[PDB]
Amino acid sequence: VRVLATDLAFPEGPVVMPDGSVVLVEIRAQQLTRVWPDGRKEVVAKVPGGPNGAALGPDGKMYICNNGGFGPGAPAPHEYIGGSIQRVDLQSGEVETLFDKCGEHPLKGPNDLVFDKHGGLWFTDLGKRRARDMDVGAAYYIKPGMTEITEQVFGTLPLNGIGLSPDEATMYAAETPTGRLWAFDLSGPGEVKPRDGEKGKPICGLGGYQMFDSLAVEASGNVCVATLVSGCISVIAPDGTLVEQVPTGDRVTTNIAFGGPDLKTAYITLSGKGELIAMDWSRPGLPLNFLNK
Ligand SMILES: [Ca+2]
Ligand code: NA
Repeated sequence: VRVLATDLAFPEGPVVMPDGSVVLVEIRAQQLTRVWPDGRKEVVAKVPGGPNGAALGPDGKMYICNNGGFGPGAPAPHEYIGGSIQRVDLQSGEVETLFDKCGEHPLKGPNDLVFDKHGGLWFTDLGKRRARDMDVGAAYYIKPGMTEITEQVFGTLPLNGIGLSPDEATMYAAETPTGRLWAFDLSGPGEVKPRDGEKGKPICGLGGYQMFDSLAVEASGNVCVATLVSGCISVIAPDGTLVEQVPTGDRVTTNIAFGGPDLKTAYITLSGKGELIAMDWSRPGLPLNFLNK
């Protein structure tokens, strides 16, 4: 295990660039940061609110889930500025807001996102916590071209990690408080399959007191989910079998991304310790669209 950076203000949304650098978000610092291979930290852009997850899109620009702000805890009314999907230019540092609502519903707490091979964009909504109530979770899909958002999953508990199977016929969403990974068969890109209260299958539910954060998929189809409280990566097979749990040393392990040679290096955000770490992985990661393939 290598420590690539420290003193990160709740790092998240690691994107491992081909040049070896990592572009990630710092939710508390409200910025998009680039960790060079030597370790130098450079601020790509300030992203007010709560930049929560990142993914490289077809235009070489960085797409961002902005949760609107944390307090992490429930934000006060005046530090929450509304959720959104944003785009940051890695050359100019310019920030564009693409979407601040689905239909007429303001986006609440966009969390993480993944592109399909057609440029469609899945993202999760964790929702916001308030004083005496909380939003429900959801999963949305932005149609190819970044044209319009559709609400594909709604009414679960807060959703966090999201990914696609290698063949992209299954979408996975992690439900944070329950430690459950949900699999959604797709009839086609961006459309949950007809037939499945619940709209999917809970293929794995961890026992005890464990919660899920973000995730990354392996070329094997295994889904690697950052696991809160127990502080590990839970590797879950497509059938729901818990294959292993890889300790990381931080109760608040939040995300994982694959890079390096053969995509066999796991870049992991230890958000309790404020660190970005690199960890040799036993198997290769699934190439992400527009980033790795
Ligand atoms: Ca997350
Ligand atoms: Na990830």
